[PDB]
Amino acid sequence: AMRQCAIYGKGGIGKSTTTQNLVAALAEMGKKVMIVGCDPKADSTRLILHSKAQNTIMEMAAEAGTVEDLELEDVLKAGYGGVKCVESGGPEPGVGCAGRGVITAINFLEEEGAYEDDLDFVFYDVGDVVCGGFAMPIRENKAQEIYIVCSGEMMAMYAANNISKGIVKYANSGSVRLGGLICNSRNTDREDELIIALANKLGTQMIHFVPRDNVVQRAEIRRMTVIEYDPKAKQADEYRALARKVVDNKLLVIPNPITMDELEELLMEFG
Ligand SMILES: Nc1ncnc2c1ncn2[C@@H]1O[C@H](COP(=O)(O)OP(=O)(O)OP(=O)(O)O)[C@@H](O)[C@H]1O
Ligand SMILES: [Mg+2]
Repeated sequence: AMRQCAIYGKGGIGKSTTTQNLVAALAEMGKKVMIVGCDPKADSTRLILHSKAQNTIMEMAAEAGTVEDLELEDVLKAGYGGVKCVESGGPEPGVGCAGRGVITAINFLEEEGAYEDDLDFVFYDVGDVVCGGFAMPIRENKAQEIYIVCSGEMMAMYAANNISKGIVKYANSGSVRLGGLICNSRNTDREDELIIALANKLGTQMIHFVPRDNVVQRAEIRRMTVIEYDPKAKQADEYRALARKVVDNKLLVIPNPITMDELEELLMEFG
């Protein structure tokens, strides 16, 4: 049955490249997936759809000026490995905040019957907060699992710890949990020991260390994932091991965050 996962983490650390490459690896082995992009600039489905950008629900509900008058085939397009793609977007030419844009997007999907019988995973590519609008990708009938993409810097780790605070302070005792820390590389073999040390302190795991490799940039100027553009690359096998690890994961925790006194100690021990 449908496991609903959501990717959180800091700005610019690699959530949409890790999400799309993980999903491509999942589709390659047989899993049936839907990516729902929860970012104002539609860029969560480009490497799967080979699109310039996908046409958002919030640019087909203000364009068509609807209330309840829009079709699912106009926002759910299939791409590589048969992955289904939805793009929420913001009121990006309009006015306001995103957040709520995700709410009037997975409610649309629910109403239009997008969550079908043979779907294995639904990945939401959200942002930096498990609060309100951006947390209804985590509500009662929604995502059970959260994976935080982070790295060796102070601000990526601080973001992981604060997202983790938002997960313990998820509304009422339903069941939104932390599945692990995906470390997206930036240094060498001391950075992985830093993320493992934070993870053990939060009560999770570093479910995979993703290397920094230029094939990623080569694949995406060509609008693809590394699994599609270059299946035999060592990096492709990195997202397939992350994909295997997420598929077998049974360590959904209710995290135990550290104080800023403690994160500074960990960071001081390293850089
Ligand atoms: N493993 C990697 N190897 C090489 N480059 C990478 C890797 N992971 C991410 N990148 C690159 O670093 C950048 C970060 O990726 P991306 O923009 O998808 O992160 P993001 O957190 O989703 O961004 P945002 O905060 O805007 O939502 C991109 O330019 C991407 O190509
Ligand atoms: Mg992104």
